[PDB]
Amino acid sequence: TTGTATEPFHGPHQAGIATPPQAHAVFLGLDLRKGTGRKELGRLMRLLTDDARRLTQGRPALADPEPDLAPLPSRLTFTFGFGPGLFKAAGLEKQRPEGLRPLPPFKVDRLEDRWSGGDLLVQICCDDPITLAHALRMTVKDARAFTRVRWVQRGFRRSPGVQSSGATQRNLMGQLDGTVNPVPGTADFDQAVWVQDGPEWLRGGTTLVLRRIRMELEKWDEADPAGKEFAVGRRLTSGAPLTGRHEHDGPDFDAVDSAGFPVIAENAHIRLAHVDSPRLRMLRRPYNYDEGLTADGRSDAGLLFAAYQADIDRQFIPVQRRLDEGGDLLNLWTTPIGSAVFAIPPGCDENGWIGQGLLG
Amino acid sequence: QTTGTATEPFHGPHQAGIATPPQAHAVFLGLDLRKGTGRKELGRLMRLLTDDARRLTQGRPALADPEPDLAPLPSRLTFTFGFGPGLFKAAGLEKQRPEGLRPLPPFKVDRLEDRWSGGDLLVQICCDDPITLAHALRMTVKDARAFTRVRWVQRGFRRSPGVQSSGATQRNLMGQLDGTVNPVPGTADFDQAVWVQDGPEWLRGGTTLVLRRIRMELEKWDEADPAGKEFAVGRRLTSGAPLTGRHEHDGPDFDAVDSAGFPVIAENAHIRLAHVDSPRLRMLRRPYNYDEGLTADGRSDAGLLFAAYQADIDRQFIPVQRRLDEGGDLLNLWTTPIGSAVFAIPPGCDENGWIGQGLLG
Ligand code: HEM
Ligand code: HEM
Repeated sequence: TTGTATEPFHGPHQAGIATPPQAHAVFLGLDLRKGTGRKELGRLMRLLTDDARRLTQGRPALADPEPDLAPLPSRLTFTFGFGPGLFKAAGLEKQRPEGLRPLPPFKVDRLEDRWSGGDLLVQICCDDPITLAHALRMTVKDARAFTRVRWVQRGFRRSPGVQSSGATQRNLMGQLDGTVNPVPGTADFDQAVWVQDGPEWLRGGTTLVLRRIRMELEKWDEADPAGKEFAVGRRLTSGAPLTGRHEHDGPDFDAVDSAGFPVIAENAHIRLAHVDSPRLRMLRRPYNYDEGLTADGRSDAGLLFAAYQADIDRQFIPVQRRLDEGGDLLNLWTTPIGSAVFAIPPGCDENGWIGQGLLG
Repeated sequence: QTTGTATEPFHGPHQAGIATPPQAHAVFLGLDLRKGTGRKELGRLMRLLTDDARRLTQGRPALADPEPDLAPLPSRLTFTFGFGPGLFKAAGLEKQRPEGLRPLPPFKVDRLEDRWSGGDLLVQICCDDPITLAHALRMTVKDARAFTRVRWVQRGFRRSPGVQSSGATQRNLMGQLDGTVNPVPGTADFDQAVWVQDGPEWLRGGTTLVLRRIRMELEKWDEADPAGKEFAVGRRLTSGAPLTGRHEHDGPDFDAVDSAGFPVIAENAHIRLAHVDSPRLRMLRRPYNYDEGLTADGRSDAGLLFAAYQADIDRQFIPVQRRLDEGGDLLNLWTTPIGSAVFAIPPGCDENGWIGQGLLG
């Protein structure tokens, strides 16, 4: 049984980033109350740090309302992120990374305030949804005095044990999603993900772009099946690029067909999204969402697109701009409806707290 | 075999999803019939839904599946179909409606909402994997959409597969072990309690389902005295033992008194008011937990999808629910029914039949 497994909470980095993605996630987006300044932010982060320090190791939080739900931690992780408004309220505008600001507008955007923005992120991931529900309850108990809930975004992947560790999993459009990604334990991953420039407090942390993207599954089902593969540039069942045979073959963007036209379309998703230099890649760590049905049977489902990178301006915005300006074929069936950005501090040890180097 | 490749048989004398040890995830899909959906249309629908379930539960794509790659990894997927009271009117088969198939009478604790209540047709889908479940739900809707409107969709969860040993009792979102006293599948008392053997012929080998969405007032629960929380139920939180005993499965001693001469298990303790002596009159509780979103000041929207299966609602559910209500169950201070629905669940089918054929055929 796997309920007893844990992920380390202490370290140079926060967990939940390089951690192989767990089956369940909640992204909790918080807005600061009017009186919540730097002093209050420190009191809040010390509370939340200790909650996570205990719950992730299967121990009840201080003042835990339901201690019996804290055993079976099931690889629970907490990742805390600071939005642009956090630096304003703390009086630390000098410490805000230049690129930490709301993303520029893109033509595909249909963004809603109720899924965008936020001053404080608590990302909670877990292989078990009861442990996750309890961890969310404790977080809100300790954050209530300082913050309002702006949004809560719940997502899922495969249950633990359904697929072998590391195997690519499918999204709700049926596509293998995650083939091209930096790999933890390599020098390229560290360069792509962990901050080493900019303000000193953020070194060893990262940045997160969180976009709620709706899937138009009505239109998608009507779509030509060959057209669906052409829009991505990979086959549905195998995940292979249209130029190859296996999932992990390298897409050949110079290949043309017997008529002279590119095998992978000039506006195929993976052509527009691709970056040559592995150290400029973003870490994609997405979750799926599925939420209820209209009377006439229309789904409300999509992707919680979570991208981690050392530099938003150098690693996320150029890709998103190419998808938009290049007219990504996948845009016919996907729609961004929420967008938020966060600076994720480095980790801490037993005698520290998350954000201490910024707020202390 | 893995958690993803494991299957549950679809064919049998009974529908799966009842005696099946509860899987990690569930969705209860509640449907209303459209105006033109009569007996003929219901037969076409039930044949479509049966064949989709027959395929998907075994890891094969449904007929005309728009996302066939999501159908492998069935992860113990089961479907359970149920017929609400309004179904028999639309089919012209009022004579075949069981006397006891009707909306529950009102109870003082009820704060029922229409958006969580009623329904002509139930599709209960359970699965160890949420992606497989999501795909199965979409295939169900794809085939039912022409004949029905969606009245509600209620999603719930238990522990992930492999988190606890199988058969071990699991906790609810109040932290309580939930499911200790239950008919055990594969026993004679289970068959007597669950499977219908009287009434209209088509329902023999089926059961009845009471589905109640019960909100947990977790703000009040947190402020509650911890001794009072155990006292309200009659069992200890950590061990799950009755207050009169030491281990989870010890029989509660309803005659024991404390040093003051008062019952150790209170007169209005949940397990005292809910208890029935005859094991063959017990209900099968197969609940799921739900947790859906937060107010701006951090108040939870969480509770229990209370799913009770029994041969006879009038003999096995209503008297218990009435004792809880009139007896003033201490647990009522922290729980609120906000939805209620009742369904007749037909017997199973074979490789050539379809669910409901004995009624709609
Ligand atoms: C619902 C929305 C989206 C869906 C369904 C989707 C789907 C996919 C699929 C199927 C692949 C190919 C397999 C893989 O390598 O993971 C892929 C690759 C990729 N996607 Fe997306 N994607 C979405 C949104 C985005 C967005 C908004 C970005 C913004 C930067 C993005 C960036 C990438 C990148 C960088 C790759 C790897 C490309 C390569 O170098 O081969 N995706 N996506
Ligand atoms: C959110 C609402 C409810 C909660 C949290 C809850 C909780 C519990 C708990 C902790 C137990 C003891 C452990 C066990 O045997 O499972 C129990 C037992 C039981 N509950 Fe509930 N319950 C709820 C609603 C109901 C309702 C509405 C009924 C209506 C029939 C019911 C019927 C029973 C029965 C029959 C037992 C077994 C009692 C025995 O014979 O020992 N429960 N419940």
